[PDB]
Amino acid sequence: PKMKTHKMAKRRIKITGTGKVMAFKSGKRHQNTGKSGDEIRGKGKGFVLAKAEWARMKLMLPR
Amino acid sequence: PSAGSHHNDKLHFKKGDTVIVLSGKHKGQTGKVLLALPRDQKVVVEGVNVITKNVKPSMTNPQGGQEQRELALHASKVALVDPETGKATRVRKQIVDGKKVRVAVASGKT
Amino acid sequence: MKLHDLKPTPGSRKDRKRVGRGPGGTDKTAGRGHKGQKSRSGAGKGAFFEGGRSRLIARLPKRGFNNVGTTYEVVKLSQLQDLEDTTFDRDTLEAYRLVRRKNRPVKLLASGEISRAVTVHVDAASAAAIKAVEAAG
Amino acid sequence: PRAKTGIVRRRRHKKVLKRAKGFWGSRSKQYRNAFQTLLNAATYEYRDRRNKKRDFRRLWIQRINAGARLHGMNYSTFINGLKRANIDLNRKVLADIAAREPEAFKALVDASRNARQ
Amino acid sequence: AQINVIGQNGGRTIELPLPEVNSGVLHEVVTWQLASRRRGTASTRTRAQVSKTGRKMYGQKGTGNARHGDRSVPTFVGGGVAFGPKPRSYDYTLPRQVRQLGLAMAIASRQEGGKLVAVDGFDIADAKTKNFISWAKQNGLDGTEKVLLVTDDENTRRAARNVSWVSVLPVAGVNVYDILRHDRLVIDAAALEIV
RNA sequence: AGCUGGAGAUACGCUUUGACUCGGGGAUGUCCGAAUGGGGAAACCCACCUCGUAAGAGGUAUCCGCAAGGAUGGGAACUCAGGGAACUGAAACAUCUCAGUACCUGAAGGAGAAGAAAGAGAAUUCGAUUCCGUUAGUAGCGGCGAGCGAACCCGGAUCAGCCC
RNA sequence: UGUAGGCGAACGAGCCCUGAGUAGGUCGUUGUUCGUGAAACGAUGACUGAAUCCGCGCGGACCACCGCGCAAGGCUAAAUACUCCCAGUGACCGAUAGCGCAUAGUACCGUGAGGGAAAGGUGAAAAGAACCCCGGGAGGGGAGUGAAAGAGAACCUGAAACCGUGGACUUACAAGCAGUCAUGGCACCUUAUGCGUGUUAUGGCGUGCCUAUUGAAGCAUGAGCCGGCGACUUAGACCUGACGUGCGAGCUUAAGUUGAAAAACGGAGGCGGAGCGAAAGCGAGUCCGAAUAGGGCGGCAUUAGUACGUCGGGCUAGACUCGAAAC
Ligand SMILES: [Mg+2]
Ligand SMILES: [Mg+2]
Ligand SMILES: [Mg+2]
Ligand SMILES: [Mg+2]
Ligand SMILES: [Mg+2]
Ligand SMILES: [Mg+2]
Ligand SMILES: [Mg+2]
Ligand SMILES: [Mg+2]
Ligand SMILES: [Mg+2]
Ligand SMILES: [Mg+2]
Ligand SMILES: [Mg+2]
Ligand SMILES: [Mg+2]
Ligand SMILES: [Mg+2]
Ligand SMILES: [Mg+2]
Ligand SMILES: [Mg+2]
Ligand SMILES: [Mg+2]
Ligand SMILES: [Mg+2]
Ligand SMILES: [Mg+2]
Ligand SMILES: [Mg+2]
Ligand SMILES: [Mg+2]
Ligand SMILES: [Mg+2]
Ligand SMILES: [Mg+2]
Ligand SMILES: [Mg+2]
Ligand SMILES: [Mg+2]
Ligand SMILES: [Mg+2]
Ligand SMILES: [Mg+2]
Ligand SMILES: [Mg+2]
Ligand SMILES: [Mg+2]
Ligand SMILES: [Mg+2]
Ligand SMILES: [Mg+2]
Ligand SMILES: [Mg+2]
Ligand SMILES: [Mg+2]
Ligand SMILES: [Mg+2]
Ligand SMILES: [Mg+2]
Ligand SMILES: [Mg+2]
Ligand SMILES: [Mg+2]
Ligand SMILES: [Mg+2]
Ligand SMILES: [Mg+2]
Ligand SMILES: [Mg+2]
Ligand SMILES: [Mg+2]
Ligand SMILES: [Mg+2]
Ligand SMILES: [Mg+2]
Ligand SMILES: [Mg+2]
Repeated sequence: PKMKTHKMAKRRIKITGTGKVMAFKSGKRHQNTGKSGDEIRGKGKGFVLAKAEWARMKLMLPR
Repeated sequence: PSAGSHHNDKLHFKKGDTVIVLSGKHKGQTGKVLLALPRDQKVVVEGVNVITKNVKPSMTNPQGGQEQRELALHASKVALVDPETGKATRVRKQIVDGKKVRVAVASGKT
Repeated sequence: MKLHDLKPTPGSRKDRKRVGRGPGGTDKTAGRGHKGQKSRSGAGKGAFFEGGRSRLIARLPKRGFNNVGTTYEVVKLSQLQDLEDTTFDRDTLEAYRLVRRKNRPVKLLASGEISRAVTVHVDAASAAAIKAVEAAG
Repeated sequence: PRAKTGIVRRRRHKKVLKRAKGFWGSRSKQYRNAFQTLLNAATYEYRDRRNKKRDFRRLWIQRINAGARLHGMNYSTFINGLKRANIDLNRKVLADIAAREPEAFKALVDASRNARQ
Repeated sequence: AQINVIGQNGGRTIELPLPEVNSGVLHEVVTWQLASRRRGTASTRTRAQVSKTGRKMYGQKGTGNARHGDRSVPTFVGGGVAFGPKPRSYDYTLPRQVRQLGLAMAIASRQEGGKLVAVDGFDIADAKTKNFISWAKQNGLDGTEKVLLVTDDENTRRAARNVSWVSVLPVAGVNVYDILRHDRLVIDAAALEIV
């Protein structure tokens, strides 16, 4: 059998697509925020690059 | 420890039966069954000459003897003969009472 | 054949890796290096300072429709086909899902499918080519 | 299926012991040291096969200047005179065999010396 | 390329599948079948726990001999194997169309040479073996080739099964390996040869 | 028709009014042992009561019951139940895991358990219990960390519900 | 002797009511995925304590509606687990292997609980060596037996270390990782009169092995020597890649069932076919948003998938083997 580390299920890892690994933007989330407005609008959904092979086996079944 | 009867402690000859040898240097020689040892498969017929030596022993005498004796053999003699020698053996024919299972080759008894 | 003439297809069976077994190939250490955690199994997959950790926005369920494109459908040459009945005999695999249709390529000739759900424009390209489409009522 | 070493090992061993038969002490009779002595033996073998040309080239040259000086020339001047005439292209070994035949060697010595003049 | 016997003698169909795949498909099939029949019975003492033993043999240091701690180790003579055999099922499902294509290629390797077909025509009396030797010998089965018969009537197979050069194979239980194995094949025709 | 154990050795003999050997019952069965007349350092000490000629035989523990008649102890693994670890993983370590694992103890059989819906469940379907496949690493639980992980539907093995 | 087949026994085993100190509750706790989490339900320690058929419990805080069901009494085969024991079988072992034991829980170690071995082979058959010789013997030489005594009871083979006997060549001014090439002297000629085999004198050349290392002849580690045991495995309807095969826009079974000197049936189920989204949900579009700027995605290159086999890796489990002090 296999398992998927449940931390990856709702975390900034989206297996969706042509197999690529979309991920969130992180800096300043729900901690203090008193700085740039176009920065605070910039924590949404981008994607990682040299890590994707680990994230796939994090959740090959795409939960 | 290996029993030596793959033949189920059965014997195809009685004691005192006339018998011919199939194999060895005695093939084609003749003899009555002087001693029949079933479970070991040993068969004694007169004429299996063997020169046992002993005047070393004291018990028979301070000297003793070389002497001629029998050497018992495997059920590798033909069990029973007839005017035709050798050959196999049918059974289950009836005696004058029928209580004796008997023997035959082509036909006959014993 | 005669069976001692049998041979599996060339390159259909590669031999094993006999890691070990001395200087003609893969010697003292097997494939493993000199020391480190190349010893006996244990660690799995994580960097062992920090996790690459990001936040989580979270929901739990979903329920998809089964999919039926109309491009594979126009090639059928035998229309007026009931949903469950006449689709089961030519694919449409899921047994505990609902059916739906997408607007992939051109519907062309008339038909009458009875799907469990459909996109708003599939009625456009369907009825525009004279075609009743009956969702469950 | 079990498959014990058995006859394999001892074949290999006897091969090594059979390569090692001139050898002193247990370099001849125990396997382990037999195989070990053969390690350095391989090194020395592969060296000498192309060093032996160095030694023999030495012996040729060393024999040539002897007759050279026997006549009152010397190796450097004598091969320079056998080169200064283009036509002498024989190997030093053949100059040695000539050094074993004095008359022809002296003919080449007078030939060479008539080319540095 | 087909005839029958005393019953009728009319050709069935000569059609054969693919021409015999030169071991590209037949090989894996007989290999799978020899594996599927194979049983996994090969126990070996576990690298520790199966052996009969105790504890730590002696002191960890200062004994002046090699560092050790039990009598049941694979480097010890006393046994327990690293990596010994254990029971296991070598069986696996070969995908079905390969089994069918394999049997078909086997029959096809029978037709373009050594196969023969039969309705009945056995003319076997009381399943006498002697009459079986006569019947097959008239068809060139003189005992100088291996034979695989496949019949379904228990009398004729009961006649044949004692011959050294023939083997009996009941019913549909045909074997790609049994027919690759023998150097001749004789088929009921009336059964699997037709649809 | 041989037999007289392995055992290979001699002597003594048994057997065709049937031996041996093989299957089936019977009958003897010293003492210890749950041991149980009482004691005790098992296999040994010391008694009592009826038979009564005597040699010899039978009884003499406790628990349930009137009374038959049950019970005590043993059994490789398997079952259920009363208790219940720690290494270990977590690259430390408390929650967590390792695990109701190992272990101890009790009850019992050739099995045991469980079992005939104040249920699952979301079709106003199912219709006892157990077991396999699967659903499925889905749901979900988790210092939301290491990790832990169902059930229904569906497919088989077997299918009996009877009593107060 | 059996095998196929057939017979085979006196005695022998074996198919108006419908469960209260309870349902319920509070406090401590716990099981199933359930770690107080919104925490339902069962489950019980303590204290309490209902209702009857226009009645009671549940549907995961709770309410109404809508459904499922009648608790607080019991019994119940079979399918299921194991294997002390029996048979059958084996791409299982064959005397360091295989159970520890070719038998023995013996010998031996321990006050004890407990630990715990080596194993074997005349020969066809004992015909198991009469007799003679040297010796108290032991051991041996003859003779016989036997096919073989080149089998004789220290009885199949009988490798290596290691100990000897004999013969060739050699060695007592030599400095030496034991060899390497070359030349000469002697010996020999059964893959062998040669670009020979054994040996040898002299010349030149030449820092054991492995490991661990920036760096090893090292005065760094291991190792007396020969034998033999001795370390990258197995597992799984797992994930991932390479190669191969069947079928291919489709591909395939699992449990099992029926047969087995052979395998077929078995579609429950799995993967491909649509993606975007946190999800509702839309759908070749989709999320963000008040409409237009983007992200992932299809078109386009529609890159064809799937069931197996082998193999490279991954996972999980002793997971390449040995080794703790500890708990
Ligand atoms: Mg998505
Ligand atoms: Mg004497
Ligand atoms: Mg390699
Ligand atoms: Mg190392
Ligand atoms: Mg390092
Ligand atoms: Mg572990
Ligand atoms: Mg893990
Ligand atoms: Mg050199
Ligand atoms: Mg030491
Ligand atoms: Mg053992
Ligand atoms: Mg005896
Ligand atoms: Mg007593
Ligand atoms: Mg007592
Ligand atoms: Mg730890
Ligand atoms: Mg701890
Ligand atoms: Mg336990
Ligand atoms: Mg117990
Ligand atoms: Mg009990
Ligand atoms: Mg509570
Ligand atoms: Mg918590
Ligand atoms: Mg052993
Ligand atoms: Mg040995
Ligand atoms: Mg033992
Ligand atoms: Mg003793
Ligand atoms: Mg002796
Ligand atoms: Mg001898
Ligand atoms: Mg010998
Ligand atoms: Mg002897
Ligand atoms: Mg022999
Ligand atoms: Mg010997
Ligand atoms: Mg000298
Ligand atoms: Mg010296
Ligand atoms: Mg060096
Ligand atoms: Mg250093
Ligand atoms: Mg050193
Ligand atoms: Mg040392
Ligand atoms: Mg499973
Ligand atoms: Mg491929
Ligand atoms: Mg694009
Ligand atoms: Mg694969
Ligand atoms: Mg590799
Ligand atoms: Mg990998
Ligand atoms: Mg260890």
